[PDB]
Amino acid sequence: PDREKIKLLTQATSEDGTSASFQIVEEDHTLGNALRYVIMKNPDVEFCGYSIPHPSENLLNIRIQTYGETTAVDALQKGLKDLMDLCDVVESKFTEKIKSM
Amino acid sequence: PQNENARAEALNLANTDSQYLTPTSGSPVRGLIQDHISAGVWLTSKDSFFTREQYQQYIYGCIRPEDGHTTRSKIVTLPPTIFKPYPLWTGKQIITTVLLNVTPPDMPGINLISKNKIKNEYWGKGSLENEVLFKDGALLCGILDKS
Amino acid sequence: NTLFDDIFQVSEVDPGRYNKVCRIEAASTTQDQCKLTLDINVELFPVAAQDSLTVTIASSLNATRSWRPPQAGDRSLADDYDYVMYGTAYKFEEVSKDLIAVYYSFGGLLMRLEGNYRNLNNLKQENAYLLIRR
Amino acid sequence: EWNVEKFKKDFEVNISSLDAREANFDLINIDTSIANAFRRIMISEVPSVAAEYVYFFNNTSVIQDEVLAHRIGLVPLKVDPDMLTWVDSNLPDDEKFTDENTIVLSLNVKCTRNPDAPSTDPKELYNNAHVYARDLKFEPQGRQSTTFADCPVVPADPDILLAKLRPGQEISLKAHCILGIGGDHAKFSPVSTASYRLLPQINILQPIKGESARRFQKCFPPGVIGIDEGSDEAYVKDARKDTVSREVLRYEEFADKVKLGRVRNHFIFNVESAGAMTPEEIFFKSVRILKNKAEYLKNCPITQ
Amino acid sequence: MIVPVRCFSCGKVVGDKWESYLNLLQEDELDEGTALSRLGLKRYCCRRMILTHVDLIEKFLRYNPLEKR
Ligand SMILES: [Zn+2]
Repeated sequence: PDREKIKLLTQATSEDGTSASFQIVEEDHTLGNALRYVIMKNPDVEFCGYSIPHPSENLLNIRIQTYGETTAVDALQKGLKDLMDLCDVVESKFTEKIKSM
Repeated sequence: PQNENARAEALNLANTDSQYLTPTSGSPVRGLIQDHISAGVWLTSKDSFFTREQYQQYIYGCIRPEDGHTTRSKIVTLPPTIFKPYPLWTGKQIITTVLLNVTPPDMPGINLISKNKIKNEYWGKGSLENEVLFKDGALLCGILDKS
Repeated sequence: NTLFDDIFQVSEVDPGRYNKVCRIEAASTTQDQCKLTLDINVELFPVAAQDSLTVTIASSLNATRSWRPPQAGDRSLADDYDYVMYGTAYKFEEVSKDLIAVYYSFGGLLMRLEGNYRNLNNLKQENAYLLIRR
Repeated sequence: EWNVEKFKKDFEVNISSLDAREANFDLINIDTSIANAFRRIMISEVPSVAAEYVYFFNNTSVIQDEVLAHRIGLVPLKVDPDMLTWVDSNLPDDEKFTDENTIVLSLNVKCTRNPDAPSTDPKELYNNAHVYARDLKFEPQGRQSTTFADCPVVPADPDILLAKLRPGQEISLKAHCILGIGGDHAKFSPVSTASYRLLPQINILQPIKGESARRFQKCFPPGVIGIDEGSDEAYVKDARKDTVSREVLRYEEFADKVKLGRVRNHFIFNVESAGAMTPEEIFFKSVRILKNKAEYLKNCPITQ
Repeated sequence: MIVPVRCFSCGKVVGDKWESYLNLLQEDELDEGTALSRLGLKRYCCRRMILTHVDLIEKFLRYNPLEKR
């Protein structure tokens, strides 16, 4: 499993353990804005946003601050799990309307 | 420079920091120049409102705790200026939040009564938008110019 | 609990080169010397000339840590009024004998209430809710 | 409250025109972030095939080798991908190019003179004077020269002019066509223009009936404003046909009697293909790329 | 020099429409605008591509160091 793709910035991660900043390589607005939108729908997520440190460096930062009973890692895992299901809905509706034509 | 004594000199004497005020008149030679001045007149305008999503984005967009921009190790945020019907933040509140996260927590907020380059007449009837007011590190009146 | 409550008659609604905000000039229907100057977001809560507004100043809503978005089953003082604003008192001015005028700021949206009896209840508090009905 | 099933209830698709090259479809009740994502992928992610390594043996033409090589790369080839595997850059040239990774196109043209009565036409005065894209002969090699039997490699547009010659001049080259993406070079673009336009909204505040209705009708394109009668108000027949010229707002009689906005949820997509894939295939692959991007992050270890 | 392959702005193939454009101006005797429309050039970026093309290659070719006179 490649470890360079997703990294937890411990210098900003809460001792334990709702707030934490994640750094993703080879990513930008494409996943960034889509992922923070889905993470923000979570009733446990207090604060969420994405930030690109600089255009020349291939980095994507996503901050997830939650309320209790859920870690930031869980909120990110839920965000990715929901985006996958969201895409399945888009792919299913598009196939159906192609046939409906 | 190829030695530590020459390094120390270029980092503490000839550096670029300790140079905000020229020794000629003791006036500033550092500040934002064009887009930033035009951006500020629009962002700090009364008409400029922002949703929770928009507001928090503008905060993290310029303040990154990982790059050591914060003084509280957690981005503190002010409550909205409009609660009902929709939660909305004013443009001036972003300026208050930026100071709240970059100034030390141990020290109290800044208190300043300044003026603007833009006269009140331009902002309509009975506006006080020329008077720049900072009370306990909070922009409560006036836009921010080149001034 | 509440600090001020009165019904005001609107005499002016001025945009002043603003597309969403308006400076409201009002007078109390009960007290003669009472006057109001308030900025409201006309986009959400529209105010017309010759209107009856029930303007109310409260300390809180019946120790809080921070504001949270509404979640099913939450009761507040705001549920009784239409338009609610949160702001701070920054200036206390005295106009001649017995009359006192307070200055409030709801994040740039300024308010200037003129009265006399409210000197005790209305105090410079970093937390003051403004609620309006009708 | 937003659910993925609640999105399925409101989300609609409307196909206005679906040609072999361009498709005009609508995406109703979807977010800007999703509509913009598909448009970005249908112009960057979508890859294709085309020359990459032009090996010259002779070029006595006026057109420099670099220029002629660049022109061949720009010529789109009617080659379906998936038939080719991706080339690996680390191993050397003898191992790099295979029958599965590379397609070879040869160009061998020699110009001569012809006897004709003389302004005189170049096709009459000289032989093989104009070099076209159709002159790029497909040469199948290796393990598979039967896979491209019912699929010959021919340029999408054959009449493309590649070079102009005079007797004595000659062009001899071997071009190596490989698989690449549009982000690397434009010579890999699959679709011409993939863009969306928001549905124009015309909020009529006043009835504005009478002769002013006929004046209001001329401010918008012909098939936009429809008038019932002299009265019965002035309605919007097809707000989709509007060009959004704001012509109605530059008139004192209408400047306050009408508002011009949009339907933030409604998107009018227009997708034209370069010729390799159908416009539907390009949109479908765009949705499949966004899903795969979210899927790859789902089954991935969150390091540190 | 010669007609460019694809429109600089969007990327619509323009190289196959040069000789056809002159035929629409000569034989068909049409105006500049209508000729471009029949070729399938509606965007002003694709319109100027062929309309504004000089074709100096025909001037350049008249110098041939490989054929006498
Ligand atoms: Zn073009």
